[PDB]
Amino acid sequence: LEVYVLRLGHRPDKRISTHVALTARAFGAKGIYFDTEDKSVFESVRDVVERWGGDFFIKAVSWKKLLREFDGLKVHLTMYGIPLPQKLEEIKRADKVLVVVGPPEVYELCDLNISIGTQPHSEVAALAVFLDRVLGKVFDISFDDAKIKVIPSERGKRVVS
Amino acid sequence: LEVYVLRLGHRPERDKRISTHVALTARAFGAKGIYFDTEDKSVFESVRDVVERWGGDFFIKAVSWKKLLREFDGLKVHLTMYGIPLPQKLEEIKRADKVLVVVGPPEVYELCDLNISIGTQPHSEVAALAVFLDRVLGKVFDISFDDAKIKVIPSERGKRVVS
Repeated sequence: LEVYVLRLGHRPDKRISTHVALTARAFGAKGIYFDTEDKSVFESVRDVVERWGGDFFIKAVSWKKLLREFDGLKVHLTMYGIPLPQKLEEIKRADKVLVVVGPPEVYELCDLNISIGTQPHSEVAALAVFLDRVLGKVFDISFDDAKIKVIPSERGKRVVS
Repeated sequence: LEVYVLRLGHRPERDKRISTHVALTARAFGAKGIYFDTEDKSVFESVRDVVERWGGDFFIKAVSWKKLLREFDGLKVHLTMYGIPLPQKLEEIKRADKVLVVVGPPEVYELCDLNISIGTQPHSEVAALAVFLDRVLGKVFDISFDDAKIKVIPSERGKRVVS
């Protein structure tokens, strides 16, 4: 099961968008699609892939085009949607998932509209929980490519280069 | 298990959106309230507006961060990528009765009882917070306020709301 993120609606939003993309990466996503660059965010994210490893991508595309040709299950994280645990078994059954995080037709074009509780909060939080429950990787993730690794400790900041 | 957040390092010129995200995540996922090492009247009004309308008694208040740590009556948990993976400390955390989780000065690492990582890659303090509260409290899908002026009713394709 491969997961991809669609980031709709960014507007120069520079710090939340990088947060979304680095969350996507940290949590097991293969890459992230944007409905507009913005070269600040693209660089920030490309810097981390280089220092910290792997081949997570980030690229601008036509968001409606992407939603229309993918190619696997399409999921929209929205406060107004169906709680995740109700659809999880069906989401896990997919081979490829496009998860969309923010436009009326997004609700129509996506296969499922899913909520991470029904309170207002963060698309960064919504995504963190989705990918944690869906991929189960955040704790096991590492990259052999990496030039900076963390080794966990009780109260230090231990890094390998 | 009641959980408080302490948000360190907010810069009014910069951090308004993320700090609002952090606070609202604290509330959505079951934390009792959040402390900031500085007001920021503007972020506080956003949060308070949300509590007024969406319900409950989640607070936001400014403190001196050192004083609050030094005199927090419970387990102080600091969320950092340099920390011990939450799975190894999770039962210890859950056994406590009050938890202060710290989201971002080196003395923090010495002042907190535990330093905890949500994975060892750089991501987001909102994401770290989200996953922490979801695993620790397990409340995000069960949380609702009967006293609320506004409530969402989940739908397959729509935006439905009781007011």
